[PDB]
Amino acid sequence: QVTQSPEALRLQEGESSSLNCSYTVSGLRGLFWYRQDPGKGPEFLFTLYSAGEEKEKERLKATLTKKESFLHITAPKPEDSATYLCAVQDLGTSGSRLTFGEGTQLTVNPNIQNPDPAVYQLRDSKSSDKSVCLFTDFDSQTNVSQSKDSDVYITDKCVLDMRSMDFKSNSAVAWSNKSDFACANAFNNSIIPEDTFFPS
Amino acid sequence: GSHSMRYFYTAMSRPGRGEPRFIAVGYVDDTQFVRFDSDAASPRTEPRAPWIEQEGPEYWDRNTQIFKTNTQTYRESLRNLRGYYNQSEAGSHIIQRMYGCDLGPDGRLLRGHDQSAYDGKDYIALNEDLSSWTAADTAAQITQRKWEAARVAEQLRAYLEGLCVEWLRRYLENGKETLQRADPPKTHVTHHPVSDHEATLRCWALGFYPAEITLTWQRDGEDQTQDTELVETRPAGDRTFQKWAAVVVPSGEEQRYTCHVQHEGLPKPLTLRWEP
Amino acid sequence: DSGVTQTPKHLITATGQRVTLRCSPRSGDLSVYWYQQSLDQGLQFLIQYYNGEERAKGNILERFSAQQFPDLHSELNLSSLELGDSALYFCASSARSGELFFGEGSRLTVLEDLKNVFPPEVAVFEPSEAEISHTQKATLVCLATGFYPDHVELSWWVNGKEVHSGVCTDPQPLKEQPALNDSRYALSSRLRVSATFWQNPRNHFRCQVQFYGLSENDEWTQDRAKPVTQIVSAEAWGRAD
Amino acid sequence: HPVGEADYFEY
Amino acid sequence: IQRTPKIQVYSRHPAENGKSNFLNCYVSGFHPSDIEVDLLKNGERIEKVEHSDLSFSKDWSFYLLYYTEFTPTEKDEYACRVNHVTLSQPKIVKWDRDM
Repeated sequence: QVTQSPEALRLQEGESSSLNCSYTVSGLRGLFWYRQDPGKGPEFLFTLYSAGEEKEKERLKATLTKKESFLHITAPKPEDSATYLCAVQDLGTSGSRLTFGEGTQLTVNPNIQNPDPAVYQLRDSKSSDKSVCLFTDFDSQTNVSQSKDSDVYITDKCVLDMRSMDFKSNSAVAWSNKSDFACANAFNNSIIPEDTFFPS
Repeated sequence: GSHSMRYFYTAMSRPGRGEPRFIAVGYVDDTQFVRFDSDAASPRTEPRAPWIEQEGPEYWDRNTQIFKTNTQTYRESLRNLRGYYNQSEAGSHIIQRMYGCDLGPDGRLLRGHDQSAYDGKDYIALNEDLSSWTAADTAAQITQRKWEAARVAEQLRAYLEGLCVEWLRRYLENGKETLQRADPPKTHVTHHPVSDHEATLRCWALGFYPAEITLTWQRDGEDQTQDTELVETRPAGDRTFQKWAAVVVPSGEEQRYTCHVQHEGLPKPLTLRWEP
Repeated sequence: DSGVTQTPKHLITATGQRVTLRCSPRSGDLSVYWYQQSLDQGLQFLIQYYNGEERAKGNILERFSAQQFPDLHSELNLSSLELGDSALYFCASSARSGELFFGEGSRLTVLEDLKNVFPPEVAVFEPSEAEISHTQKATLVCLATGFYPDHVELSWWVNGKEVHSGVCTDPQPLKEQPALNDSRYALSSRLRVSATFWQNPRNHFRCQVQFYGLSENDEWTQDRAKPVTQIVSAEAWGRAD
Repeated sequence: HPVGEADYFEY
Repeated sequence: IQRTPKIQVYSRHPAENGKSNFLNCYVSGFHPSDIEVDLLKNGERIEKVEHSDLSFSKDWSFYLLYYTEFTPTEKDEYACRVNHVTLSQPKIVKWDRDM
């Protein structure tokens, strides 16, 4: 009754794309788009009722045929990353229940302005003497790989935004209970930039 | 030929305060094809014409779920109405609703309908534009504002120009052998000597389908619908219709009256005289 | 955002138990719709109420029940819980114009038993002197470890007030023992400030981790403190050298 | 086929 | 408020003595909906009577057909007996064949 595609969307920042929603009903009462952020309830975006109708707000524009709805997303930004839900009400059913598609899970890969890839060692504030390694400031291209060593923990990449200075930053974290653990080698599994800085 | 589909609802409260009764019947032209009656342990929509029997169980359940839900909601609507008119719980009242679609010769939607009455009189009706309401009084104006807040007109328009015409076209194909057949009337004239120097001539039309017909009496060319007894088109029972029309003539002899009959089944209008 | 109020936000329970979820519709709405969102599947309609009566349903299980009270608030009861009942449960109220407005959800996790539930330890790791010298920036890392199940909310508090700018926490926590089905979790977050801001001894940095755990409506028969819902934190003051 | 009434369709 | 029923009594086919037919009583144009309709044979009520399901017209008034099998003769008289809240007494209208 409602099928969304693709189920996962992987876009570069600035790369426009359109999300598809196909629907079958006896008669369309309304087609709906919702945004859902991880851990939150669906948030209302648009409702469309008739073929040819369109609604636009910021970078999103929803359109409707008799067979499908598209959510076009123009020049997306990292903050647009979320699940986009399509849902339909039917004129052959009573009340206002929605039947949902399975969502398109969008992630927007941020552009990185001046990459300065480096690996740094952080000290526990308590001591402790526990320690952590930070791979930071790499470009939108590099991917941080998992270790097969179950005593080394390595997070996925994560972009932080210092909105004050229009400054974006990638980083991954690695740590170990193993003492002999060294940051020079923490991210060894990964293809790392040849220009990566290793302070000493 | 042109065709229509209508659903007829009655929600009637019981005199006292028992559960109100909700009934829905569905027509293509004058042919009943579904019926739902809420007064039953387990009410289901039922077929009433052979050509609707072919619809699978999901069609029946969608109907039944719409009607069961209307059974509940129209009960509140009844409570709403007697509040607007300051009426008590004793006394039976009724909401009647008709809605549906007219198609023309082409198979395309001519007009849509949604009209409501309370206690037998016009209460609220969807205008021809399918986007505004005609409200009878200040109470209907309360219903109008509720229905404007709920976009009822918009959704009825979508149904009427969509689902309605589509399904009507489907039923018109499935039952084409009977719904798309036009049977001409069998016509004759009866003489009734009232004796007075006066007599009644009665022009008969039997076995026609569909129900729409025109019988008029003519005095040497001129229509005289005044002084003409025109009886109501009546079901013959076997899915044909009957009608007649009578005039009081000054017969002695005085035979300058002709009966004129128009019906779809007929190639050209008929003109008939009494043949003694 | 949005008007619809759902409690509890998080629930951890055992197989065979029963739970109640609560929903208040937006003020002015008269309907409650209940939806289930299972791991890997889309939202599914369970059941609708309108002005206190059952309206429509719903592929709702016979062991699930719900009601709408004269108050318009609604409760969804889930009996005889199985592991497969673990899911987000959403309610929505409908507007007169036809839009559904959704709550924030109740996340239910059902567990074989509760012995394996553990709150997090959190530690904050001070910024690299080498990062400070290289970038004129300073990144604190927070590490939340050894928690089970994954019901955590990590926040950064700078000088007593929550911040979102200059932070990113891992979308997904890591399994500490990835081959183990009931593996405890680890989560990491970074807060990045300017070197000068960090270098100010008066500035205060706190990593807060809200754990959603046990409910008092569930027993504890082991020595360590019952792993109840609780906030775990670690903090640091800014540093000159 | 009849029309379904949405919520708040009461008179 | 209330509308009195319009009653027609007629056969399905042209009455021909000794030939099976259907006796109709069309009740129309009434309101409210509760109505009692009987067919009579020589003053006495006929028992095996069917009817179509009640419906209403474009003017909101109710209508329906009562019908049964009958074989007309020269002697036998039929009529339709109608009861409705708008009528102080049962309304009886005879079957005029040469109508």
